[PDB]
Order: sequence, then structure tokens, then C-alpha cells
Amino acid sequence: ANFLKNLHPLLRRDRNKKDNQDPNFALIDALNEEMNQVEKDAIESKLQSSLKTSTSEYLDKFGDWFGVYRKTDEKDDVYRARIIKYLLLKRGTNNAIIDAI
Amino acid sequence: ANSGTFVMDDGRKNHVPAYMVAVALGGLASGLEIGESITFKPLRVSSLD
Repeated sequence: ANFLKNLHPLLRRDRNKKDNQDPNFALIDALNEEMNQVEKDAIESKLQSSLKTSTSEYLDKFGDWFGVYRKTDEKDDVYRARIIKYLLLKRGTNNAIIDAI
Repeated sequence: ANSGTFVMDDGRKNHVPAYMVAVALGGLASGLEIGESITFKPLRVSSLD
């Protein structure tokens, strides 16, 4: 969101008093809105690259890498908890069998 | 004699009577040097009735 900063210095950055319908300010604010929205989306994208904070599609990618597939109507929190539990399954003892049952 | 519309920089179309045109001639003549004349000079008016 450095679009106004790196813009050509002579162009106006502010809607001109002489005309409320200044098309230059309209175009500039439009482009600035898209720049800031893309920056927002890029900042929020970090949550998809972590198992802790991943959501639907990327969480399904993680579960496909771990081997665990989403059930019918299975939300993200319970699904990630199920993946984490599936990785940490004790096996080979009475307590493990009792928990599995 | 003439009256016409002056398009203000603010965007209002000032359709005004003839004494505002006289105000424009007087403002033109005040800027002109002593001895000169407003004859054949432009008036910067958008339209006339």
C-alpha cells in the first residue's frame, strides 16, 4: 500500500477542492483500493501456510499429506485436532487398545 | 446589451443578466494599461442569449 508514495510526484494525491467529481482522484482511489485489498489478502495468506491456522482447502491439503481425510460436515478445528491426534497415537499396549475401542 | 451564461470554475452555470457582463468588461478594462481599449478583446464567456 505504497501506491501513492511511489506514484509520480506531480500527480495529485488529494481530491481537488475546485471539483467534487474529480476523475483523477476517483481513478487513484480505485487503484489504491485494489492495492490495499491485495496487501490485506497477502497478509492474511500466512494463516494458510501453517497447520495451526489453516482453513478448509489448505487444511484438506495438509490432511491429504498426513493421510487423514475430512468427514461429512467436519469443521476445521475438530479436523486439525483429529490429524494431530492421529499423528500422536500410542500403539502396542492395553491402554492404547482401550482408547481405540 | 448582451447577457449570457458564464461557466463558473465551481461548475455552476451562471445564467446571469447583462450587468454581470458589464462587471466582466470592467474587470477586463481595469487590468488593461492606460490608453488601451476593450475593443476586439475576448470576453471569456461560454454563451450569450
